[PDB]
Amino acid sequence: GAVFIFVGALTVLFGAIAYGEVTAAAATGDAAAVQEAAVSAILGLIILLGINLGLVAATLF
Amino acid sequence: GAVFIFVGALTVLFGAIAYGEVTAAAATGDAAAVQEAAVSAILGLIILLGINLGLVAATLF
Amino acid sequence: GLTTLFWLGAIGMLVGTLAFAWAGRDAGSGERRYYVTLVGISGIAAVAYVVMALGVGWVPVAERTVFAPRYIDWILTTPLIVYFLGLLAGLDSREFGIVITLNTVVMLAGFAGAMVPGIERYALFGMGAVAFLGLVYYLVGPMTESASQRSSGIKSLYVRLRNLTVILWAIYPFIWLLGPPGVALLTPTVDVALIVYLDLVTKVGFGFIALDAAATLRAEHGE
Amino acid sequence: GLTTLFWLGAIGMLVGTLAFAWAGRDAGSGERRYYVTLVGISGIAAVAYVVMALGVGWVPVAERTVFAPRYIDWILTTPLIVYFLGLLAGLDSREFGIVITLNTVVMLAGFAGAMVPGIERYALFGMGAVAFLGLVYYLVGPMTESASQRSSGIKSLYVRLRNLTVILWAIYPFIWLLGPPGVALLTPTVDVALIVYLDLVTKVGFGFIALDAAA
Ligand SMILES: *C/C=C(C)/C=C/C=C(C)/C=C/C1=C(C)CCCC1(C)C
Ligand SMILES: *C/C=C(C)/C=C/C=C(C)/C=C/C1=C(C)CCCC1(C)C
Ligand SMILES: CCCCCCCCO[C@@H]1O[C@H](CO)[C@@H](O)[C@H](O)[C@H]1O
Ligand SMILES: CCCCCCCCO[C@@H]1O[C@H](CO)[C@@H](O)[C@H](O)[C@H]1O
Repeated sequence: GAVFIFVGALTVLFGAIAYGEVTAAAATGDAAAVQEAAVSAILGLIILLGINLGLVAATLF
Repeated sequence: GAVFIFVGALTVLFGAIAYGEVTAAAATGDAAAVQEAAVSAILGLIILLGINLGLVAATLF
Repeated sequence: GLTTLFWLGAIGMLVGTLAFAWAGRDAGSGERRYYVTLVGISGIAAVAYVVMALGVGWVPVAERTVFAPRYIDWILTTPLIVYFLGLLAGLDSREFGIVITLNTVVMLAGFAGAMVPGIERYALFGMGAVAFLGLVYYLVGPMTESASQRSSGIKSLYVRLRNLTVILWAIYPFIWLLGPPGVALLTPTVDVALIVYLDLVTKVGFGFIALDAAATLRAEHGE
Repeated sequence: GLTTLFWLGAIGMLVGTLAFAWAGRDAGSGERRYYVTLVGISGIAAVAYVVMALGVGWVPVAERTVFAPRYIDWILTTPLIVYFLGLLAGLDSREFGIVITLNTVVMLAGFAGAMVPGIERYALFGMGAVAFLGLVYYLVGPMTESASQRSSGIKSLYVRLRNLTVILWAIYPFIWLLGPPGVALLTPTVDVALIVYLDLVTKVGFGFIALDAAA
């Protein structure tokens, strides 16, 4: 019940951190640099979704 | 049990789709194009979490 | 690829449709329209996805693209889902008319908003959003009370499907707002992928949950 | 910002430490060890994050940065977590020695691997990964059976902490593999952010679960 809000809020926070690296990379004008930041963000979020699901499974079950 | 495997696997599939757009944009050389694909990927993955958690909440509680 | 995603949607809906048709082949008098309804829900969705996969109905609006068969699908299938929930809840004609009306306003609003440029599209969004809140109220209030006047098995199934419906449908307007019709931060591909996933769960997943409970309902009154 | 994330980790650990210290102020003879252990788990982690936040212990290793205090933290606090679990399970010295040994191999391997260039780092990773599976075996096998022989309250708390521990600890090697020590697909900031989150749950989150159960 309260885990969801926590999980949801941390995800938008990590999302903001990810978007931050991407735009910083974009300010360079180097496409490959943005790609690097982007795959990091993508893999980071997949892992983050794993932590949250794991935290949900460990706490609510 | 079954849901977490389904949810997990679908997360990697959407990840691959997101990564595909990012690399497709990077092949244009346009850093703004990559940033554009990246924010879509980030926001998409966040929405995906909401769906997964929603599904878990719906079918296991 | 967009067309690939549409094909995946079409195949998923088709599998659901056949499974629901097969499962209901021996259904008694009291269960038959529930199976028929499920077949209709995923069958129409199957048509919409095949049509889009064939590259039909892709309407150019300004610089974004609006997939007309998607909203047509929605306008026609969502009231059938509401109808299914209403049968479980045991609604009368009056009560059905209320919730179907609200549902229709939601889907008309979203379609119209997708076709309109500028500030107006948010006004149309607002209409659907408020209508959706009204629909949720009926689903969780009066209709839940109505379902409580039936067997524990029926109420149980109703609650399960209601929770699935309320939770997941609430995700759709965020995809609209962030996607092409809204601020366009989600690419068409990502928009389509998320909706395929949602469409499959809210219709096919919805159906298999109902299917899984059928035997319990049958044993509840002597069989 | 790395130092900001490090600071956030420090603050989180500190709040946890204080909370656990306060909770066990009136603890009896049968509970004192548990609170003291929790204090040590989050307290040491607090020191490591502060040190990193002040920019100390950042080691350059072949085009990547290795955060030494992080691994030293792991080497020292994870056996305390295992110790806590072992107390619940009711282990004796011999059994404790087994699980602490396996745990130590995991942390040493990750640390050594992070500081070694080339394919050797994966050999070191493998050593850690295998020892981790050994540890998981004990937690879900013998230690679970040992915990089952105690009261249902203790058994339930053990299982709850076991599950949190096994599930979330298993995520660390994937971050190691995909992060800077491995294929370096995760930027240092993303790697650090993920680890801060995991550390806080596996120590502070761990503690609050235990506090709730003792209540
Ligand atoms: C099987 C397809 C389904 C269940 C589609 C459901 C779509 C909705 C619940 C859409 C809701 C919307 C709002 C609430 C706001 C305006 C935008 C809409 C139409 C997307
Ligand atoms: C509070 C900090 C904690 C609970 C850290 C736990 C770290 C692990 C479980 C690390 C495991 C690793 C492997 C299993 C493989 C080799 C790489 C390691 C050390 C990261
Ligand atoms: C596809 C899953 C089948 C769900 C069938 C639910 C119907 C169980 O209940 C039915 O309700 C009918 C009213 O609609 C009545 O005729 C009977 O009370 C009963 O047969
Ligand atoms: C916040 C951490 C609280 C967890 C403490 C749980 C321990 C309760 O367990 C106790 O262990 C005692 C020590 O041997 C024994 O006296 C008893 O077996 C038991 O009452």
